[PDB]
Amino acid sequence: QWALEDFEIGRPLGKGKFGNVYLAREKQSKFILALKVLFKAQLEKAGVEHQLRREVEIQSHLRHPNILRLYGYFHDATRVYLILEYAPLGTVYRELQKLSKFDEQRTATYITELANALSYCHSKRVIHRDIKPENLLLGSAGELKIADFGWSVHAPSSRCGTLDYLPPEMIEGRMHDEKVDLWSLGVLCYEFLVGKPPFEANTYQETYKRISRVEFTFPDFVTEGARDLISRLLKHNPSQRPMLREVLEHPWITANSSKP
Ligand SMILES: Nc1ncnc2c1ncn2[C@@H]1O[C@H](COP(=O)(O)OP(=O)(O)OP(=O)(O)O)[C@@H](O)[C@H]1O
Ligand SMILES: O=C(O)c1cc(-c2cccc(F)c2)nc2ccccc12
Ligand SMILES: [Mg+2]
Ligand SMILES: [Mg+2]
Repeated sequence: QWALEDFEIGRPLGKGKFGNVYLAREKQSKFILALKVLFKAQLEKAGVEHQLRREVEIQSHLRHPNILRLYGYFHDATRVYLILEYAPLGTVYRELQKLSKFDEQRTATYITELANALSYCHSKRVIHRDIKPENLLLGSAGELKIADFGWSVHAPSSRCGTLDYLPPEMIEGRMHDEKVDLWSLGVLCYEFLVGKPPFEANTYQETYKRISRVEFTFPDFVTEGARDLISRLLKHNPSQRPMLREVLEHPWITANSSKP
């Protein structure tokens, strides 16, 4: 259905572990899109060909204003091509670098959109397991959009990078469910307000200890409504974390998030 012939390749949009993302335009419709390239050599050597097919199937069946659309895909003699929706405002990661911290309005709005998207994700019983600011893009009106889906799967499961966003049941090799995403939401909220995630360390081996113990402290400026929600999401026992409906209705979310 799709071949590389059908697009014109603009500038690079970012580097992934297995290749680049380029700006691109469909020649006959003039549609603007992002076109992720992955190299088959490196995909074979790493052994993720089947894992990538799992990402591609889960993502093409999702449609939500805060999930990044996958339109299609194709491959050739040496590479695989994912045709993704183009997010014109870049990543949340670069927004943090430029501003250092976020105010409570931006944070509570981002947490809302994140929780909405993860609610829909769970209704199709999909778990993302890897929401990093690296993987949260921003639409042309500033809306938050989840991307990647590289390490995502169906609940439950038990299948690299930094430990920082992984919950304790995952880093301990144990079995994990849909509350993996609730711990992740707690980590982002912290990082959005503070400028660094709550378990950062300069070594992998200490981030392990600090996640496992849940050893973290708030600085002065974090108001008590935000300490309340974060502490309720960063709980070693998965069952003691709330569900997304409680998050969407937390007094701190409602007072600071923007309206529908
Ligand atoms: N649709 C897009 N629009 C703009 N920038 C993007 C888009 N998709 C990705 N990027 C940028 O390119 C980078 C790499 O993309 P991505 O995270 O999807 O690759 P990856 O992490 O290597 O995926 P994989 O799990 O398959 O190895 C991102 O960190 C982001 O900065
Ligand atoms: O055997 C293949 O031709 C092949 C196909 C694909 C591929 C094609 C469509 C979708 C998708 F997710 C992956 N990925 C690969 C990765 C490494 C080595 C070979 C391949
Ligand atoms: Mg094959
Ligand atoms: Mg990524």
